[PDB]
Amino acid sequence: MFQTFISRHNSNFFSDKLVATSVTPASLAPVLQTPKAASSTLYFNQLTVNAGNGGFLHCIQMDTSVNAANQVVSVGADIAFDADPKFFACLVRFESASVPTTLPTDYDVYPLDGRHDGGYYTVKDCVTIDVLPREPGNNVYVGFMVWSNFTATKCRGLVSLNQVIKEIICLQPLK
Amino acid sequence: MFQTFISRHNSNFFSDKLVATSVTPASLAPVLQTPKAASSTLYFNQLTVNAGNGGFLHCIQMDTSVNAANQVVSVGADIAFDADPKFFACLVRFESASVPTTLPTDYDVYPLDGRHDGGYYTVKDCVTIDVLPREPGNNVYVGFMVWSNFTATKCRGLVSLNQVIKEIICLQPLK
Amino acid sequence: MFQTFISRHNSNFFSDKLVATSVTPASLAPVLQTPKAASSTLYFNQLTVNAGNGGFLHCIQMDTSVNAANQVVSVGADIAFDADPKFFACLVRFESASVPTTLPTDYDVYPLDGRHDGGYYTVKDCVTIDVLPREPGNNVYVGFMVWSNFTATKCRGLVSLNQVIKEIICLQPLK
Amino acid sequence: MFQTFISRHNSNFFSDKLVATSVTPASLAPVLQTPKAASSTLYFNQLTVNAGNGGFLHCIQMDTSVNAANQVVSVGADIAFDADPKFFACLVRFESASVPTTLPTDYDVYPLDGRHDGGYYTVKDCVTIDVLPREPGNNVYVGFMVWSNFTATKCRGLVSLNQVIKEIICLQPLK
Amino acid sequence: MFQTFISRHNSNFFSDKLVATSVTPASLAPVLQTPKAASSTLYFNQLTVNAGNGGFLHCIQMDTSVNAANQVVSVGADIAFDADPKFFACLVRFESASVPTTLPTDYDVYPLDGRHDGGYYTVKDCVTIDVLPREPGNNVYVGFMVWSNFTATKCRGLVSLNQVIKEIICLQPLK
Amino acid sequence: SKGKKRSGARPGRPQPLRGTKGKRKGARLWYVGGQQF
Amino acid sequence: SKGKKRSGARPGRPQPLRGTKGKRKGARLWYVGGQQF
Amino acid sequence: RYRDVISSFGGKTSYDADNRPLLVMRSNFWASGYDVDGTDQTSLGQFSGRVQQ
Amino acid sequence: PPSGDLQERVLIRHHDYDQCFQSVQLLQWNSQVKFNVTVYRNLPTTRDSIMTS
Repeated sequence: MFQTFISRHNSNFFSDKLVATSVTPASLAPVLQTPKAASSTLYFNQLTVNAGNGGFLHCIQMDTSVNAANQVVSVGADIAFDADPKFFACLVRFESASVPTTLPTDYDVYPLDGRHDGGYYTVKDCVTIDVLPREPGNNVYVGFMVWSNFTATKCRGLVSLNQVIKEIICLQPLK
Repeated sequence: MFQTFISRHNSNFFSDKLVATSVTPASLAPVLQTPKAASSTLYFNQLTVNAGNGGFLHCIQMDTSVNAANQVVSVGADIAFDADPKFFACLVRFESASVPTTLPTDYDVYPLDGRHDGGYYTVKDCVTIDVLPREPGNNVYVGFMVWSNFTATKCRGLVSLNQVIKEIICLQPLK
Repeated sequence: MFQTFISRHNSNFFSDKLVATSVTPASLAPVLQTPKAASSTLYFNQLTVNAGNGGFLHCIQMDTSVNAANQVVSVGADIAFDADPKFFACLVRFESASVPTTLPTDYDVYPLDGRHDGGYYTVKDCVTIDVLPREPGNNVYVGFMVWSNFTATKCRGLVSLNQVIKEIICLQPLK
Repeated sequence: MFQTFISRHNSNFFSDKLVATSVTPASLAPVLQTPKAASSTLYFNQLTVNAGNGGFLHCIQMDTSVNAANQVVSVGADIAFDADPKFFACLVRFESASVPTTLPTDYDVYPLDGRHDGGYYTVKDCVTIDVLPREPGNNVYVGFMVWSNFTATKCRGLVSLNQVIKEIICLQPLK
Repeated sequence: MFQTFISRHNSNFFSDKLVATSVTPASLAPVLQTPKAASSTLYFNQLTVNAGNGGFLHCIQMDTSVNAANQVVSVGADIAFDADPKFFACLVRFESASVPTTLPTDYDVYPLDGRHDGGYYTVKDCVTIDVLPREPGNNVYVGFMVWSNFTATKCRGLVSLNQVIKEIICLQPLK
Repeated sequence: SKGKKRSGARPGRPQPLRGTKGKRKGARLWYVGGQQF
Repeated sequence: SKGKKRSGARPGRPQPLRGTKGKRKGARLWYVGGQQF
Repeated sequence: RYRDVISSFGGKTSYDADNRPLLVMRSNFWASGYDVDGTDQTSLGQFSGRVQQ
Repeated sequence: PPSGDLQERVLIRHHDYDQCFQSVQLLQWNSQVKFNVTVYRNLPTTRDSIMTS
C-alpha cells in the first residue's frame, strides 16, 4: 500500500529533561519549565504531585515574526498517573509582560480529543489560535494543562508542543 | 510530513466560566447558562450534581441571517464525573418563543460518536441539522445533552459548540 | 482550519420514542418497534431487559424504487447497560413476506467497528449490502442487533439507521 | 454532508455458522472450520475454550488466478470473552500441501491495530501480503489468530476475512 | 465501496522469534535482539520481566545509502502485560560507534498516539526523524521503548519497525 | 422492410437542450384575456 | 531471413475498436429464414 | 413468412395484405467519447471512459 | 550483473522489470488490434452447401 505522509503534530527532533522533582497544583497553575521558542518537547521519568486543587502546565512562547493573525498549534502527549485523579486536559492561551512562573487570572481554554482511560491519557491534535498579542507590549503563551482535585500521587510521560509557522520536508521515493 | 489543516470543530477563541454551582437533572432538562450567538465555549472547574432522573444541557441559538435550510453544527466536549453514572450523550434540537430555562416537551435527538470510558467522556464531531424555524415566529436552539438516572456526584470539564455559517482562515506557509 | 464536510451516517432529522417498557431476548430475536421507510432514529430513556439467551434488534425496510443491486447502509448507536452483559453487536439482513415481529431462521450478519467499553457501546459506520429481494415477492429488512447470554438488567440510549439512496445537501460558505 | 464511500474491509454478503462447540489452544493452533475461497465470514453464538497454551484461528485459502506478487487482505472481527484471558491478536501466513487442520511450524505474523478492552476486541484493517506460493506445489493460507495462556472460559462473536482481488460496486446517487 | 489502499506501517513480510526468556529494565535500557537492516518484525509468545526501574527496547539500524536528511519511520505494536505496570511508550533515537547492547546516556524521545488500556497497548503510527549520523563515524539506531517502575510480571506480543526509504507495490484491480 | 437504412452520427459536443418546442410556427394556441409576458 | 524489414508507427490517438469484422464483403454467410434486423 | 413466398414467384404484397407495420426510416451509428485522468495519490495512473455522441 | 552460464546471461529475464511498473492484471504490456484479412479462395458459397439441388 501507499504511505500516508500527512500528520497532525510534527515534533521537534530535540527533547529536554525536566529539571524538577515535584509540583503543587493551584489556581495559579505553576509552569513546569522555562518557556522557549516555538517548539519544545519535555519528558520526565518521575514527577511527584502534591495534594492541591488546580493544575499545572507546560507552555511555549509564540513567534511574532510573520504578521498573520491566526495560526495552527499542535500537541502530542502521553501521561500515566499511578492513581486515578479524575481530571480533564485542555489547551490554554494567556499573556504576560515578563517570563511567567504561574498562570494569570485571564486566559482561554480549548478542547482537544484525547483518550482518557484512568491514569492514562494520550492525544495528538491541532487547534487554530489567534497568536498576535491582542494588547500592545505583551507576549503570548500557549500550553498544555491538566486540572483536577489532586491528591498525593506520581506520574511519568512526555509532552510536545509545536507552532506551525514553517513546513517540514521529508523524503518521498516516488516524487 | 505535511500538516493536516482539516478539522471538525473550530472552537470560538473566547471561553466563558459557568456562573453556577449545582444542577438538578429532570425531564424538563435545565439549561446551564443563557444561550448566545452561534458559537460558545463553556468551562467549569467544579459542578455539583444532585440526585434526579433526566438530564441537563448547554445550548446556543441559531443564526437565521443566511437563507439556507440545512447547516452543519459542531461539538467538542470533555467531561469527568467522580462516580460512574451510566449515561448517554447526544445532540438535541428544540424551539421556543422566548429565552428558555428548561427543555420543552417536543424535541429531536441525534447520535454522535464519543469515547465513553466510565466517568470520562470525549467527543469531537459534526452533524447536519435543519436550522430554519419550521414554525413561524420561533427560535431554534441546539445543545449538548447528558441523560441518566443520576445520583449525587460531581463533575468537571468544558463544552464547546459551533455553527458553520462562515469559514475560518489560517496561515499556510506553502500557499 | 477547513471543515471536514464528509461523514459516515447522516441521520434522519426526526426521532421517535420507544413505545415499550421491556424486552425478552431469544433466538427468535424480537423487533423493538414497527419497521418503516428507509431511515429511522429510535431513542429510549429506560428499557428493562429480562433474562434470556439470544438478542433483540431495531430494523428498517428497504426501498426498491431504484433498480441497483448493491447499496450502502449506515448506523449510529450509543447504548449503556447498568451491568456488563458481555455481548457483541452486528448488522443483520433478513427477509419476510409480511411485517415481522421476530427474526426468522435464515439471515446474514456483518461486522462493524464499535467501541466496547463494558456496559458502553458506540458506533458510527457504513456497510455495503445487496438490497434486492433475492427471492420474488419478499421484503428485505436490515437492522442493528445485540446478542448475549443476558440476565436481568437495564439500558438506555438511541439507535439510528439510514439507507443511502439519496444525497443530503448542506451549506458551504466558500462554494 | 457527503457520504464517505471508502472503506477498509468489504465483507462477503454470506455468513456461515460454526459447526463446533469447543476448541483446545495449542502450539499447533487448530483451525476452526474448513478453509474456503478468497472470502469468508464466520459467526458463533457460543464457543467453549479449554485450558491450554497457544492459540486458534480462522483462515481462508489464497486465489492464484491473477499473477500478481503482492495483494491486500482485510479483516473485521468482534470477540467477547467472559473472563480476561490476556491475549494478543495478529495476522498469520502459512503454507501447506494439503487441507490443514492445525498450524505448521513455519509461519509469519503481522500486526494490526485493534481495540483491546478486557474480554473485548474489535478490529477493521487491511495488510499487504505476498500471496504467491513461494515454494512450488503449495497452497497459501492467511488467517486471524488469537494467542494466550488460556484457561477455561467462553466466547462469542464473528470474524470476517477478505482478499482484494476484485473491486465491489455500489450505488452513488450523484455519479 | 472502494478500498482504502493507503496505510501507515507496511510491515516486512518476514518475522523473527525472540531468542531470550527474560529482561531486566534499567536506566541503560537493554536491547532485546541484535539490530538489523531497515525493517524488522519481532514476536515473542512469552517474556519474563524482572523488577527494576527503567525500560527496554527493540531497535533497527538506519540505512545511509540515500543522501536525504529527514525520513519517515513507522511502528506497529501490540503488547499485553499480566499485571498493570503503569508505563509510557515512545520512539527513541540514539547513536553508537559499535553494535549496542544497552541505551547510551544521550538520546531523544518522540510521542506516538497509542491505545493504553491497562496491561494492553496498541499503536500504528509514523514519525519523521533526521537519519544522518549528525556526528562523523557513527551509526544511528531508532527503536520502540517501554519505560516504567517495573515489578515482576510477564508479557507477550509483537513489535514491527520500518524505515520508509522505498515504496511498496500492490495490486489495484481498476488501475 | 422498406425504406430507410440511413445514418445519423454527427461530430461536436452535446449542447444542452434549448427550448421545449418550436421548429415552425402556425396559428395561435392560447387565449388568456390579454398580454402576459 | 527473407522479405519484410518494414516499419509501422503512426501518429495520433488510439481510437476505440469499431466493428469486429469487415474490410471487404463477399457472399452471404447466414440464413435464418427471413430478415431479422 | 408469407410475404417471402410471394416474392419468390416475382410478385408483390402490400402491407395491408399482410397486416404488418410500415417502416418509414432507419438510422445507425457508432458511439464514441474520451477519457478522464485521475490525479490524486491513489488514482494517479487510472482512467475512466465517457461515451457521448 | 547477470549470473549463471553464458546462455542465462544472453536471454532476457522479465523479473528485471518488476519494479518499473505498477501491479495490474494485464501483465507488462497489452494491445488491442483489428486484423483486416482478405483471402481469395475457390470454395462454394454457403447457399451451395445447404441446398441439395
